[PDB]
Amino acid sequence: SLSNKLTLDKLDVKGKRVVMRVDFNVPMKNNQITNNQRIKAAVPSIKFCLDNGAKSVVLMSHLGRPDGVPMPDKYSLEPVAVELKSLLGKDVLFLKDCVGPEVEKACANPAAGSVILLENLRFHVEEEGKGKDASGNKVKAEPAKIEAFRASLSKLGDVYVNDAFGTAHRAHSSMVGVNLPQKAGGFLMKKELNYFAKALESPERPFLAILGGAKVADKIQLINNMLDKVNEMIIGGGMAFTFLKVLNNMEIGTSLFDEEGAKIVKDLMSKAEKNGVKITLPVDFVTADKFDENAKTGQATVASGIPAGWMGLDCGPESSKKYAEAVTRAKQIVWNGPVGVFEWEAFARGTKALMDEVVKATSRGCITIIGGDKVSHVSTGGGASLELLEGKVLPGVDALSNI
Ligand SMILES: Nc1ccn([C@H]2O[C@@H](COP(=O)(O)OP(=O)(O)O)[C@H](O)[C@@H]2O)c(=O)n1
Ligand SMILES: [Mg+2]
Repeated sequence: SLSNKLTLDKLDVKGKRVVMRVDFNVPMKNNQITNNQRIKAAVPSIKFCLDNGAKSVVLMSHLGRPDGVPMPDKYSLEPVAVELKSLLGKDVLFLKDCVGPEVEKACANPAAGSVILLENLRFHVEEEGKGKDASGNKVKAEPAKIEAFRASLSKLGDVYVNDAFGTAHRAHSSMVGVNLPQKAGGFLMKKELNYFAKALESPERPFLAILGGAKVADKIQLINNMLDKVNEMIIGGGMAFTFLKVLNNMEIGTSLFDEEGAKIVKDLMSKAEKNGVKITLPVDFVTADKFDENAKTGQATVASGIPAGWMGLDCGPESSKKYAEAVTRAKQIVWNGPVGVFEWEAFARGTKALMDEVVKATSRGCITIIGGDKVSHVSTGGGASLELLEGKVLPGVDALSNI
C-alpha cells in the first residue's frame, strides 16, 4: 500500500544530501559476509540518487543484536562497506559511529557524489529504545536521549529514504523517528510490497505455500492466515514432527517436539479441511545420532519410526517426491523456511531438491517467491515478510510522508 505515500521516483534529490535506512544485516562467519543479497537489493535506489545529482548518500543499518552495547569486534558493518564499494563502483566512506559531532561534520556537506556508511545503529540503546546491560537486565532508555539520537540522525541529510524492507516491522528510531520534511519509500520497499500484495490479493492459482522451520508455537498466526488464501500447503522442517506425533503417533526419537503448538495442531488441520487446502507433510527422513554436522546418519519412514537416541534433520526421497507434486500443480508459490538443516550438506538434500523444482516451475510460468533471477522474487524480508503475511502493519511503511 504505497498509493498515498511519497516514493523515490518522485523525490527530487538534485544537489541534496540523502539519508537512507537500508537493511544491511547480512549473515556472517568469522568476520566474512556469507550472503550479500541484502547489499545488492539496496543498489538501484543508491544508483538513482547518485545518478540524479545527489550531493551525498548516507547509509545506515543495524547488524545482529548487540543490545545497545558497542561491539565493533563482533558486529561491525565495516565488512559491508568493502562489499558495497565493489558492487557500486564507488568509494565508500565508512564511519565508526552513527551519531555525534564527528559524524555530523563528516556528513555536513560532503564532496559531490559521496557514499557514506555509518556504524551499527544498535551500538546505541536509543535505536531500539531498550537494551541489556553487562549483567543481562532490562535497561530503560531515556526519552531525552532518544530525541537526541534521532535529532542527530536528522542532520546527516536534507531528505530521508527508507529502502529497509527487511526491517520494516521494527518501530526503531532509525525506522520511524527521523525528522525531515520528505520521507520516501525506496525502490526495494516498493518492489517487495508490490510482489507480496499481488501474491496475496490477486494470487495466481493454484496457490501453494511452503512453510518450514524448527518450532510450531510461533507460526500459529502465519499458518492460520495463509490457510484462508492458499489452495495447497506444505508443512516441513523440524516443525513437522510435532504434526506427525499428533496426527499419526509416529515415534520421533529425539526429533524436535513443540509441546505447546501440539495442542492446536487439530485446529489448524480442521481449518485447512474446511477451507479445502491440501496439507502435504513429510513421510521419510534422514536421521542423525546427535545435533551435529558430523553426526552419523540413518534413515526412517513414518511406518518405521525413528529409532531411540536418534533425531530427524532432513526429509527423504519419497518426501521430496511428494513436495514436487504440489510444486507441479502450482501457478504461484510463497516459500518460507527450510525443510531441513540445509546449513549442513548431509541434511541439505531436501531443500536443494526442492529449490530445483521451484526453479523449474518458474520456467513454465509459475510465480515463485522465496524468503531472504532463477525465481520471480527473492525476498530480503524473512521476518518482515512473516509479519506482512500475519496481516500486521509495518511501522517502517506507516512513517513515510503522505501525499
Ligand atoms: N530438526 C530441525 C532443526 C532445525 N531445522 C531448521 O529450522 C530453521 C530455523 O528454525 P525457525 O523456525 O526458528 O526459524 P525459520 O526456519 O522460520 O527461519 C533452521 O534453519 C534449521 O535448518 C529443521 O528444519 N529441523
Ligand atoms: Mg520463529
